[PDB]
Amino acid sequence: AAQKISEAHEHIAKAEKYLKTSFMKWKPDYDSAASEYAKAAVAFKNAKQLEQAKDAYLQEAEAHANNRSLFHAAKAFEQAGMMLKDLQRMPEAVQYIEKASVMYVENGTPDTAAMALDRAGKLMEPLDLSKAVHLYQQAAAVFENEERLRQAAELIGKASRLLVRQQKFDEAAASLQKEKSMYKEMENYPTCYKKCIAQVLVQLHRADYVAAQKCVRESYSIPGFSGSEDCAALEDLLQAYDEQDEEQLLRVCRSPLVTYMDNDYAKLAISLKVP
Repeated sequence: AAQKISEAHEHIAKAEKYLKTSFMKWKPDYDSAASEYAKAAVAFKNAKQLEQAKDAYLQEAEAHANNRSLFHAAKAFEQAGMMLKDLQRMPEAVQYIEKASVMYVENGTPDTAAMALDRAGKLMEPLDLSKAVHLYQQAAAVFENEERLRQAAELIGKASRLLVRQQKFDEAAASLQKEKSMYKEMENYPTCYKKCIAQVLVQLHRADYVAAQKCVRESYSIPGFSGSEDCAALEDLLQAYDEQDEEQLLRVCRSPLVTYMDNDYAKLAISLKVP
């Protein structure tokens, strides 16, 4: 109860004393200040004073960074963010989760940087899709740098899907081309075909039938594409759009190949009409 708020202040006081400096001790005691800020934070949190818990975690982060302790600074920034989420102020957490990720790569633990960015992306989805797409791209860049290519592609996938949901189809197209190259490099051909489905859905949605047909043409040189169901289905779709056959276009857009796509593409297929 009130016991805990009392303790939190005692801890901030001790923190401040540790940072105080003297001719006999001429460098603040950053390590001990950090411990105390951590303890203030935990106390405020238990007392349900979330905003105060968050400010204490920021002090702890500062203290750790000042003590060259990058992993622990990062951990503390993440805790401040999670206080902000818990307060229904997730937008305000972003800056701190980003600061943490910089500290995580600086430290030689880039996986952790990419997961903090992924995690934040997902929590930003209900709030601002653009920023969510941005975090996911940031996560992908990190994964790419430490050469984790499955991981980076997966994240670009998330951004592709959300750009479709946002109806930024130009961007969605660029994102899907990038995905497709990555899976092509990794030689994951079955997944390339699916990207081609999505690429065509997007282009038909822009009513850019030429671009749509170009994706299919380009994909013929991806091994195993010409003889796949995926390609058969896209050829039927294009044919139907070209001949303006509504029955066929609706049928294809509602076949399992297409409706089992990720939700954002399946929907985009649902809404497609003959020109």
